[PDB]
Amino acid sequence: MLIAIEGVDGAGKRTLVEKLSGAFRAAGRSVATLAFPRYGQSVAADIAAEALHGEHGDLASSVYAMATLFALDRAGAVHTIQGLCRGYDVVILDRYVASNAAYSAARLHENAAGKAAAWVQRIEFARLGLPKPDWQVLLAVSAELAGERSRGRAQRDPGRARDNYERDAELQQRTGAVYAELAAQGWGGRWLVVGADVDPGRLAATLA
Amino acid sequence: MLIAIEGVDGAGKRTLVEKLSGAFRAAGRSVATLAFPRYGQSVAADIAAEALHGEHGDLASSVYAMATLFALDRAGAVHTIQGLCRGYDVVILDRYVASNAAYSAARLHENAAGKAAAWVQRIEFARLGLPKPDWQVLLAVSAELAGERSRGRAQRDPGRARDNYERDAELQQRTGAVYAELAAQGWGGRWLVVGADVDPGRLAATLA
Ligand SMILES: Cc1cn([C@H]2C[C@H](O)[C@@H](COP(=O)(O)O)O2)c(=O)[nH]c1=O
Ligand SMILES: Cc1cn([C@H]2C[C@H](O)[C@@H](COP(=O)(O)O)O2)c(=O)[nH]c1=O
Ligand SMILES: [Mg+2]
Ligand SMILES: [Mg+2]
Repeated sequence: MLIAIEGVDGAGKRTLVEKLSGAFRAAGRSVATLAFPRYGQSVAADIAAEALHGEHGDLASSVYAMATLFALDRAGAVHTIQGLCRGYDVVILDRYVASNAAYSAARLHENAAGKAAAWVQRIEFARLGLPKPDWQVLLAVSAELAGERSRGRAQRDPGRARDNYERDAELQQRTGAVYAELAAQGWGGRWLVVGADVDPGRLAATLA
Repeated sequence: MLIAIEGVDGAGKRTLVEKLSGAFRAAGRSVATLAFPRYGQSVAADIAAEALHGEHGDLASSVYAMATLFALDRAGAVHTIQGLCRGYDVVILDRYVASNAAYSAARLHENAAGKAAAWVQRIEFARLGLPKPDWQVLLAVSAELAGERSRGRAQRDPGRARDNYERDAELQQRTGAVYAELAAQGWGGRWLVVGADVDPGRLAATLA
């Protein structure tokens, strides 16, 4: 079973992955996790991150260039994902293809039924062959609270300063809205919308 | 020995590679060739090409995004290049790293000592580990004649319509000028500047 955890920056995805993995293991299932972007393991992922921190000329100014880099990062992980799915009972991803649809549409002020989301579908699932997730869990949180978490992280960790997307409050708001639409539309597969107070044990039961 | 053939679009590079390969083989040396972008064998190369033909939103509008895609294409060929160099006496490339420096600098109206060329050096040779060529042969041709060849190709081949770069006469002119500077500076290694009437036999002897 392939599960992807989605949501805006600072929504609490990393923590939910930890809790969810614990719940599944407590139920006797083997779990493997992977986070995108694969910082350090992908040139594409690293250049993308660096561009969001002000490097690489005009790269970050292109919405499709950024989307392509994140897609190329995942392209390099296709075999790894397939291998994990046949080796473990559950594979949980901290961000996946939907992140590209949500952020790209939001940067272009488009909705889930727009051009960018359709492009992501065509490129990542059909062309690159990335498997569609069995479940996509949207950790919905107020744009205000998520932004507060991102700012707090930068304050206590010099290695986690905010990037261009995180500094854009309006973009984060629009991204959250597109995510809600993607979930309602069942984009890329079935979705579940949860809040910060979701119970890991029952969520795992729902996904199982 | 690693040799890269450089020059603007329609300069006659593909033909020179054929003639040069023949000369080396006539001298008893084993030869292997590779052309960049690796159309069909690289997602990065294909998306780059498609962007130059009007697809993928705002991707082509970013100079660094295009450069990154061509660099990622080469990154996926590092092992292939190293393998060919230890398996054959001579390895000839139809375009290599210098193409990225020349075209990127030209799109930004910069010279060979500018920011873009320096970025290509840092990213491709140092960071990606691409081997520096023993020789880089600049097939210098009048911008007018090269443009005529590109237009003629599109006229007789529906599968070879010109792309955004080829349709930009001024860009082609500036690229030729940056190439001349790169050669004079010995950027990335030693260069040889030749014309359309260069003798394949003697050129091969010079490179040998
Ligand atoms: C994985 C992924 C992330 N992003 C984003 C959202 C984040 O603001 C930024 C880096 O992700 P991160 O916050 O998970 O480290 O890039 C995309 O736009 N597309 C993608 O496919
Ligand atoms: C290989 C390569 C090509 N290019 C260009 C020059 C050509 O106009 C275009 C496609 O190359 P081609 O003419 O050899 O098919 O992309 C770069 O800008 N950087 C590179 O690294
Ligand atoms: Mg982030
Ligand atoms: Mg061309």
